[PDB]
Amino acid sequence: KGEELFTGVVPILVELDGDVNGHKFSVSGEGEGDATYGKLTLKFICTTGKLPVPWPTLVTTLVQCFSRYPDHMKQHDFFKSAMPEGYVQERTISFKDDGNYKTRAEVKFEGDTLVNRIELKGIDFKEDGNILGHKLEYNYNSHNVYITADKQKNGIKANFKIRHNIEDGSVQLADHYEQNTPIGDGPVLLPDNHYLSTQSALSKDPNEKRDHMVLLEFVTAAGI
Ligand SMILES: [Mg+2]
Repeated sequence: KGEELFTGVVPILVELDGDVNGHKFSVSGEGEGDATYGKLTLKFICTTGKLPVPWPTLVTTLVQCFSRYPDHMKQHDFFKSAMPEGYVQERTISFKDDGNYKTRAEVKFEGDTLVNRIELKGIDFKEDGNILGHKLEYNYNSHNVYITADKQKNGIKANFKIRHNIEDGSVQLADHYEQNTPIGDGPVLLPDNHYLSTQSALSKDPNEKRDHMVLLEFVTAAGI
């Protein structure tokens, strides 16, 4: 079914257009995914200059179809079942004591490449907060993404809390509320409650002078 499109390495393109408090920026990413291992390897570049928010705050927005679903849980993989026509992911990301991002992403194949096209709008950020003040460490904690079915919208929802490390030892919470809805009208898999366990490693390309992020991520379904 759509899962058949993910048995090997798949090239990935990510394109993001953003506006946070009137700071306009764009990000382009390239890399590949291998759902057999739940593995993503991507490099993202800010093509407009300096990124006006910290890179870690964009990780969740910057392809859950690459999650490794164990064989015994394959009937719960909504993301691949929506392919190749794709799905639309919408999120509200609420930064505790600060502003919010609202995002819309279309995830679909363009020929044999998996594309994630994103619009991000951020409002009500504090000039001197952890986000616009760039007070977040360049690292990333492991988290669970809790998925539930939304049968009346033929899709899924997700809820989860990201904890961003602040440079003083504290934590910036980012509450995520997510909806995913198929683009096509073929049948999709509507899962039982489960989660995705995600681990992410952020690094820099030593030969790259543009503002950028190298990401290695592993995503594995569990909870059934
Ligand atoms: Mg207002």
